[PDB]
Amino acid sequence: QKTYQGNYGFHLGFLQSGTAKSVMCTYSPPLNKLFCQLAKTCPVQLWVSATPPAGSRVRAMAIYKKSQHMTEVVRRCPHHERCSDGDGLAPPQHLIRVEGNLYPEYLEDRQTFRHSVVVPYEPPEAGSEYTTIHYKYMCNSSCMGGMNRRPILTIITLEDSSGNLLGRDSFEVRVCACPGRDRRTEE
Ligand SMILES: [Zn+2]
Repeated sequence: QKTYQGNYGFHLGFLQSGTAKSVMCTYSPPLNKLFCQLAKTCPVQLWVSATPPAGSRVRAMAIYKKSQHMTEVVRRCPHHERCSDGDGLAPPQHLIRVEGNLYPEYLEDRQTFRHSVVVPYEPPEAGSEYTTIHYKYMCNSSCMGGMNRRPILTIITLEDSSGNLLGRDSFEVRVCACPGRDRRTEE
C-alpha cells in the first residue's frame, strides 16, 4: 500500500535492532518488515515535519498483504480469542493492542467491520523529535483459523479530530517465535 506523508510529513521509524537469536522484536529496513514475538511490545516511532492540528489521532490496523486475501478482516484465531488474556480494554478478537497509553480506543468499522486501535496523537517529549507508541500483536502469523501463515501489513494512519486522513505509512509484520532468525533468512 502506498504511503502518504501528506502535508505534515508523516512517516514511521524503528529502532535499529540486530538478528540475534534472542532478540524479541526486530525491524528490517530493506524488507520494511517487523519481526516480533507473540504479545511482545514493539516501539513504533511517529515522525512529522510539522505539528498536526490539535485533537489529531493515530490509528493502527492490520490487513492481509496478498491481493486475494486483502478483503478478509484480520482477526485473532478462535483459540487465542478465548484464552482470556484481556487487559480489560481490548476486545478479545483484536489482533493489535497498544500498551502504555491511557486512552486507547478499540474500534470496529460500521461498514467494513475491520478492527483498529486508536490513540491520541501527542507531540514528542522534551528534547525528542519523534513520538513513540507501543504496539503488540496477540496472534502468531502461523495461527490456523487466524492469519494462517498469510503475511499482513500494519497500516498506521494520522487522522484529524474528524477522522479525515492526514498521513499514512505501513510495514509488513511477521509474528513468530524467533524474530532474529526469520529476519536474516527473509533478508
Ligand atoms: Zn492465534
